[PDB]
Amino acid sequence: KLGKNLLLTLTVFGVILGAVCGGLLRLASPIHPDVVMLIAFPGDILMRMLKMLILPLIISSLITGLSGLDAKASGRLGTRAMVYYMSTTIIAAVLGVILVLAIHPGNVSSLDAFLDLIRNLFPENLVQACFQQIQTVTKKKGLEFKDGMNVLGLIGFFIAFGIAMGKMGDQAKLMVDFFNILNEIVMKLVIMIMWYSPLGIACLICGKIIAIKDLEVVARQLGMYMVTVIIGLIIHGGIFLPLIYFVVTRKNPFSFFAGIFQAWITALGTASSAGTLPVTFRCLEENLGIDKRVTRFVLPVGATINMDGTALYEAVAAIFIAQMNGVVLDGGQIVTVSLTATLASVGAASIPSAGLVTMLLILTAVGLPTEDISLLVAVDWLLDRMRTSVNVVGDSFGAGIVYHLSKSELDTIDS
Amino acid sequence: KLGKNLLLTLTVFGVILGAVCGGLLRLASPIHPDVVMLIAFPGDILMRMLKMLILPLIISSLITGLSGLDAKASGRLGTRAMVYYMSTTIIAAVLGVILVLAIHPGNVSSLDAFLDLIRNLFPENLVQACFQQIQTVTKKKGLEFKDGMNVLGLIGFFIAFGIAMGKMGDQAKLMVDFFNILNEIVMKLVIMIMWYSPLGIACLICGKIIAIKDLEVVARQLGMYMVTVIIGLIIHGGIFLPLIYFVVTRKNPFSFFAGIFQAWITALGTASSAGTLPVTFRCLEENLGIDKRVTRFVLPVGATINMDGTALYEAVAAIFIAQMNGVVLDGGQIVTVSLTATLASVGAASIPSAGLVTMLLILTAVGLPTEDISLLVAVDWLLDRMRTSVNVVGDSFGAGIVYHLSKSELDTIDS
Amino acid sequence: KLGKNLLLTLTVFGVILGAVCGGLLRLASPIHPDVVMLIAFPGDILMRMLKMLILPLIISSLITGLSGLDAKASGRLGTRAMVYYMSTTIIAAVLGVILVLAIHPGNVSSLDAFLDLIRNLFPENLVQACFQQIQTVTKKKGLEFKDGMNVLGLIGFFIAFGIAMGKMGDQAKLMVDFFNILNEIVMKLVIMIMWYSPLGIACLICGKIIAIKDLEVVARQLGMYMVTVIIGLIIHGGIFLPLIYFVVTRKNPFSFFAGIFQAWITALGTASSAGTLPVTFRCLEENLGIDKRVTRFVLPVGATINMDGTALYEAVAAIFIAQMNGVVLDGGQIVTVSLTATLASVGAASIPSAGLVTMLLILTAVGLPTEDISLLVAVDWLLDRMRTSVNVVGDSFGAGIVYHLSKSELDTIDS
Ligand SMILES: CCCCCCCCCCCCCCCCCC(=O)OC[C@H](COP(=O)(O)O)OC(=O)CCCCCCCCCCCCCCCCC
Ligand SMILES: CCCCCCCCCCCCCCCCCC(=O)OC[C@H](COP(=O)(O)O)OC(=O)CCCCCCCCCCCCCCCCC
Ligand SMILES: CCCCCCCCCCCCCCCCCC(=O)OC[C@H](COP(=O)(O)O)OC(=O)CCCCCCCCCCCCCCCCC
Ligand SMILES: COc1ccc2[nH]c(=O)c([C@H](c3nnnn3CCc3ccccc3)N3CCN(C4CCCCC4)CC3)cc2c1
Ligand SMILES: COc1ccc2[nH]c(=O)c([C@H](c3nnnn3CCc3ccccc3)N3CCN(C4CCCCC4)CC3)cc2c1
Ligand SMILES: COc1ccc2[nH]c(=O)c([C@H](c3nnnn3CCc3ccccc3)N3CCN(C4CCCCC4)CC3)cc2c1
Ligand SMILES: CC(C)CCC[C@@H](C)[C@H]1CC[C@H]2[C@@H]3CC=C4C[C@@H](O)CC[C@]4(C)[C@H]3CC[C@]12C
Ligand SMILES: CC(C)CCC[C@@H](C)[C@H]1CC[C@H]2[C@@H]3CC=C4C[C@@H](O)CC[C@]4(C)[C@H]3CC[C@]12C
Ligand SMILES: CC(C)CCC[C@@H](C)[C@H]1CC[C@H]2[C@@H]3CC=C4C[C@@H](O)CC[C@]4(C)[C@H]3CC[C@]12C
Repeated sequence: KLGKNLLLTLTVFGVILGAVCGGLLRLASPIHPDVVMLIAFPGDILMRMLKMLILPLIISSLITGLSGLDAKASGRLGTRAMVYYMSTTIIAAVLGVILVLAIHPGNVSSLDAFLDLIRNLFPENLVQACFQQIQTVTKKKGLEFKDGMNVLGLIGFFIAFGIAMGKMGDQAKLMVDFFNILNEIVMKLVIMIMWYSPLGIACLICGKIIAIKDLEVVARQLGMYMVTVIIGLIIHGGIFLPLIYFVVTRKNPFSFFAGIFQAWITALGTASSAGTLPVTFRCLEENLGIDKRVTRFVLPVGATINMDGTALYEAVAAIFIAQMNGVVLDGGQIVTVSLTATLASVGAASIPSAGLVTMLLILTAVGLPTEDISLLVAVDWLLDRMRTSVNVVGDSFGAGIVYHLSKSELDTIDS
Repeated sequence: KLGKNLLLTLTVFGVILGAVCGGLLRLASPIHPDVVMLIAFPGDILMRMLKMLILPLIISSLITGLSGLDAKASGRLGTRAMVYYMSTTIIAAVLGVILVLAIHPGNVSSLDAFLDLIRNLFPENLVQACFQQIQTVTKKKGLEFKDGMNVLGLIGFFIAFGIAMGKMGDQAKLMVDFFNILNEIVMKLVIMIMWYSPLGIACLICGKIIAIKDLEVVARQLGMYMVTVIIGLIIHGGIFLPLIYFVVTRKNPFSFFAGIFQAWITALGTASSAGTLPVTFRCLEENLGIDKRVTRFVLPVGATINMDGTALYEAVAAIFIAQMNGVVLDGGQIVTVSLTATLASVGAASIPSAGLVTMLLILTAVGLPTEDISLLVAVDWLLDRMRTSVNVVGDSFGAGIVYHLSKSELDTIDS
Repeated sequence: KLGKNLLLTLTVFGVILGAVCGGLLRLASPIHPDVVMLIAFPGDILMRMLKMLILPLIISSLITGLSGLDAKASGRLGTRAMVYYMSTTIIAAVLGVILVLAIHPGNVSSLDAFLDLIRNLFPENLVQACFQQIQTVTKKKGLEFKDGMNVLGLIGFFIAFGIAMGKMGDQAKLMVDFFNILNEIVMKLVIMIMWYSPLGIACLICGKIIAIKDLEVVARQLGMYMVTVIIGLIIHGGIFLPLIYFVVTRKNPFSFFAGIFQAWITALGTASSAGTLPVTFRCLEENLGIDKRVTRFVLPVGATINMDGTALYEAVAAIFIAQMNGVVLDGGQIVTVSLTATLASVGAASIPSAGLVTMLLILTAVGLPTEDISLLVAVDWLLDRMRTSVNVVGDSFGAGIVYHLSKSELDTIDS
């Protein structure tokens, strides 16, 4: 383990170097602010270089993922799996938003805000939604343009685009190959910047540690943040999933919880939703007698497009950062956070600590200071390893639920 | 006819429901204006959702239509048909603009305005012409940017694009198939919104009926509007087409008018330029002895890209709406209306009442309030059925004129 | 030569007509300024019509040129030729900028300007870099948006795009053919406007001659400009290339200079880097005994993507025009001029006087008045014919240098 996972070693060296350089330069002096910005400048280069690559990334991944990979699944298993997967993620995101508003760390009318949301959902002109959002000002009222991206309009129009390409069928094969080429090129350009990343994260940690003005209250609210995400994760993966199992299936949930309770240990141990599939296959198809005809369809897709924990942690860590810089949020933006939590949970998957890459979608959707993500990155070496456990549990309970809903269908397709 | 044409029944129910809800709520009270906007809100959603789909619609239809469908017609019949078709539409649009300025319902220098037009025709930067127009302000003068789309610059550049793709030939077959795929996808997404449409048109009729402040003067100017479009249609389809026949052909026009005078009845009866082709083929190739070698080329394309009536009605109903809200127009915009009347007549064709879809190109070109189109939609159940008659007559007279211009060419290609 | 090169004859007639019309109308009267703008208006139409075609031209030429034409050259000859070609052009551009700042014709902090440059190099949102640049204003400081294109961000991102398409290999053949089609279409649309060009250049010469307010001081600084570019060309093609030859090769440079000294005469005579290849092949492969295995790779590509003279003349004629209208330039823009001199030298090649087409990239990168290029176009009939000589010499010295660096490689690939 000395030379393997070279990027992990480099990020550890970067965080350690940035922490000790902060510990030197904070005890150095009251610093001139422009040399502080000059020191934090590689972090700003990393943030601007990564926000460069969410416009072709959304556009390419939405049309590669939707049309071309929904192509003729099982007629009932596909829609049941998709209903469960877009149900539990939305429920987890609403639970995360409710918890981070209730605990409250980090210490126009509402009807016009929700009309503002519905107006921003359907964009007027397309190129005037790649960089400008419509908002409502006072005097009567009028509607003008604030800066910042409009993520909801693009995701709405391109979801309608991908679905309308799926129903054309075999005629459109000069387009899905084009967008697969575009997605592969954009992903290689993301790999380049993620190889550059640790020198950016070191300077950003230094820039957020030197100019922080207090070394205690930030640690207090960070501990409060970790308390919030732990309590949200345990209330979801303890109450909300076995209740959904018990309402529909009318079976005892702990008897299902036994085999996943032995798989859950290595799920915590390896922190990957992709690493635990050879374990959970031997767990699920043997310890509970689940049919082979449904697990090969509902588990490997469930390890990718269904991660409740990376919705909970993401939608809590957005409104934490909003409640650090004083920017209170209204109902025209809480729905944006709770929807792009769903639309940013399904993207970045199958890897340890992928919540610190797909956060940059939400941190530009709601219109927030993007350059404060480093106060997350020091406290995620303990947080991801239990988040992946709920990512595993949310796939296993769906593998139970779809199988109990379609046992009759499997038996009538037998004979 | 009870269940057939389901969208027509739903639009009738929507207009009737919106009219009776206006007749209730106007006699209800002086209404608070924000609940009036809340009631009219689905109409605003329909308008913004339809202005979402004119940027890929123009871009896709211009390059699907030009390069790929001009591919090797007859060498003389094609250019003669195109000269006649882009002649009579421009003449009809100028006649409509002149009539609606003369009757005048709805009760910077000019040289700098025309320089402003020529500057907006050739756009400086392409992405700064999808959402911003260049205008000239006072103090010396200077040139700055007003908001609103620039339709003329995009239509100019993409017409040059489609023509420059037509002259490349067989090399570019990885592009025209791409844009055919894009056009089919955008047309299916238009079909979705036109299925949503009647619930939008009902709420927009309610929002324009409640806040109208007078129930008599608007009906007076609407009757004046119907008078203007009827007088323009009769002066065009009575004088201007037989004069063009009589100058070139030196033949009596009523003898040509006999067979189209019996086809004209079912042309008024069915209100479609596509429904009258099996009638007008039996009329034209038999009652006048027109050659089969030219009618199969000049009639079915003439039923699509040559509709003088949907230029006249369109270019009158734009400057009516401009003269309702007081916005007087100058020569930097009258040319925009009279040119996009031509470039919006050739697009939306072969259907009853297609002038209430392609109006939204002109209503965003000239920079007008788009949300007042519903005062057209109550008075078009009587206006379209005679407009399609002139659409038929404008194809039949061209079928006569091109045949008389190329009778010698047909006889010398015989032997 | 009476009817051949018809565009050259038309440009000569246009320049002569514009000069004599200036010589009449300057001795006519103090002119009203708006009819002066009306006379100069076709030149403004030509400038806006040509700035229309640098956004698809950069995007198409960068991905046609990079991926698809670097495909498996020689493993060492390719990188040695590319190192020499991107070395001498950058050295020539820095020498040109230094000379035009030193002679000085035409009579925020710097650290924040260079941070502004690094911020504009990596663009935040892509569509907000096709028309808007980020700049830093005072009060603390803040960062806002000035108008004007951002050329460096697009060239950076699309260079990374073309390189990341080159490493994918055979999978992406539905993209490079698409962008070859786009490049051919955009080049035909450039051919159309270059056929329109002389009527534009005549009116622009009239508009810059009538409103010039002095007939002597402009000629004095134009003579100073010609002095600057001649002195820069002679110091480069006399000192800097034989020094680079003599440091590495340790051979006498005049013995190499003999055969190119007889080729140099017809290089001055025909003013084309494409016309002198049959001469320089017989010169180089015979008079110096250079191997056939390297000249067929390093000469015909060197006649296209390596022109030091069209970097020197270009990067001097940009900062001349900046120093005519008083607009002094700082270090946030001098790097932009000296980099887009390199990235605009490699594009427009193999033709007499191609520096008056690719100038319009730099004249919109630095944010300058584009409509003053005509004071170049009267004094380039004497300047291009010696510029092409240095274009030839810069290829011949590289053909010597790469051959001496790889003589051992050629001998070990022999046996
Ligand atoms: C640094 C920047 C980071 C930004 C992160 C962006 C990541 C992507 C965010 C966008 C999310 C969507 C991308 C596409 C899905 C992931 C890509 C993928 O590989 O999928 C694998 C997966 C196929 O798996 P594979 O075969 O293993 O590739 O794709 C799917 O089958 C599911 C795709 C779902 C698409 C998202 C749906 C969200 C909206 C839910 C509503 C659905 C329509 C409702 C209609 C109205 C009611 C009738
Ligand atoms: C809700 C939004 C509604 C917006 C409505 C937009 C509808 C399209 C508006 C844009 C109009 C152009 C679209 C393309 C034509 C219609 C599409 C089509 O199906 O065509 C069928 C037709 C082929 O018929 P088919 O074979 O039955 O499909 O296409 C044509 O052959 C004619 C295309 C004409 C294109 C418009 C020309 C207008 C400019 C006239 C000047 C011509 C060049 C002059 C050069 C300078 C002088 C030398
Ligand atoms: C009116 C508007 C005028 C505007 C003028 C724009 C003209 C193009 C300007 C953009 C210049 C780039 C265009 C592409 C090259 C010319 C096109 C062409 O035909 O090439 C022929 C040539 C192939 O020749 P052929 O086979 O005869 O076509 O292409 C090449 O092989 C060289 C292409 C070089 C591309 C430019 C490189 C400049 C950046 C240098 C850094 C390189 C990466 C460093 C990586 C970091 C360090 C590891
Ligand atoms: C769909 O949109 C998104 C959004 C955010 C994203 N974040 C990411 O990390 C990645 C990821 C990556 N990117 N950078 N490094 N890795 C891995 C580390 C590594 C790279 C090279 C050598 C050794 C280790 N790739 C690169 C390669 N992976 C491999 C997949 C199996 C397990 C790890 C290796 C996956 C995909 C994709 C991604 C896609
Ligand atoms: C080129 O750019 C444009 C601009 C404006 C446009 N307006 C439109 O109406 C349409 C039209 C449509 N769209 N929505 N409904 N229809 C028909 C009603 C219907 C639909 C489904 C079931 C029963 C009835 N389509 C849909 C299908 N048509 C069919 C064509 C033969 C006659 C009617 C049916 C034509 C094309 C295209 C169009 C294209
Ligand atoms: C890569 O980006 C760029 C940037 C700036 C550019 N400037 C240009 O001049 C051209 C050039 C052109 N364009 N217009 N005229 N020519 C030639 C004059 C001519 C045309 C027709 C008949 C007789 C003479 N073409 C057109 C055709 N050439 C031919 C090539 C061999 C020598 C001359 C003829 C070259 C390419 C391309 C170009 C590409
Ligand atoms: C928010 C910005 C700074 C991105 C976060 C930067 C760092 C911390 C992120 C970006 C990409 C991530 C890496 C992506 C891939 C792997 C391979 C896996 O086997 C171990 C984790 C590891 C090594 C991740 C560790 C954390 C990581 C290096
Ligand atoms: C003004 C805006 C809202 C667009 C107009 C909305 C409604 C009235 C328009 C849009 C599309 C139109 C329909 C398009 C297609 C058909 C099929 C035809 O056989 C009967 C008419 C009918 C059913 C049209 C009726 C009017 C229509 C429904
Ligand atoms: C600043 C704008 C107007 C560009 C300059 C306009 C004129 C002077 C430019 C544009 C294109 C140029 C031409 C491009 C091609 C050729 C063919 C070559 O065998 C002789 C030179 C000649 C004829 C060039 C002469 C100068 C030229 C005509």
